[PDB]
Amino acid sequence: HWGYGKHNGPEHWHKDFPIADGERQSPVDIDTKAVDQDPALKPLALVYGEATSDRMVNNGHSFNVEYDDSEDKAVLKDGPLTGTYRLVQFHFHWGSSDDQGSEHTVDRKKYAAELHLVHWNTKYGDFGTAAQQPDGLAVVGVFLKVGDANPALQKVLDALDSIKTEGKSTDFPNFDPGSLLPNVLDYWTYPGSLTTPPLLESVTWIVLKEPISVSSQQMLKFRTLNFNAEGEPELLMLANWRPAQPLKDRQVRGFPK
Ligand SMILES: [Zn+2]
Repeated sequence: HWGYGKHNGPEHWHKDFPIADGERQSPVDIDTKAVDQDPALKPLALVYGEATSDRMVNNGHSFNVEYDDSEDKAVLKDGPLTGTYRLVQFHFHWGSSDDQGSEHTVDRKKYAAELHLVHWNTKYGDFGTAAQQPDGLAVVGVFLKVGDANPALQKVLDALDSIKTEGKSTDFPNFDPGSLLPNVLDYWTYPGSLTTPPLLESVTWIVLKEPISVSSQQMLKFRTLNFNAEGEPELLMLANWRPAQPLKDRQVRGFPK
């Protein structure tokens, strides 16, 4: 089973998921001086006022905050997109020290962590159907820059002791995903993939230019999670980031430039 260890990690995923070596894989490094403007791009609309969080779950690879996506309660529109994309869950990637852990990088700079807000196009009826299509998924990436402690983030981290091990979940109502956004929604966008197997090439990436904050102490809490289930030897979730992949024949575009 794939993971982030020496034998089963990113370098090896290509063996069981050869699309790892595909034409539109994520993440990438964003070489900012190679970014194009495009007047067709719009401001991002993150319509999250009605969001209804459900629960938090350790899936053996990260933890997800899942949302009720049965109707348009927390949706993503505009930016580079056409149509409505519903928020299904968010999750994070991090590393084993503060100097690394983001999946996307900006002129080779790694941040301590990265938030992924995963959305699917209503045209496809549900997440699994949408994940098979080039315009099916849209993921908003937000960097966590080590600095000040973040109170909104701490509400998530306060629940982590309840989901230490794979398979555990905890109820998690009333969490406003907009509370994990920077004040400015400037972004980069490119066509890419999910960053975990099966690495499907169905994602319009929207990476926000401005990070949100996290403290060094807060980063410790991520790394208390376990990849293993309860009763198995403790495999700490010290790092769960895929490194930057080659951009190949794609163009990153930026809004407002
Ligand atoms: Zn992710």
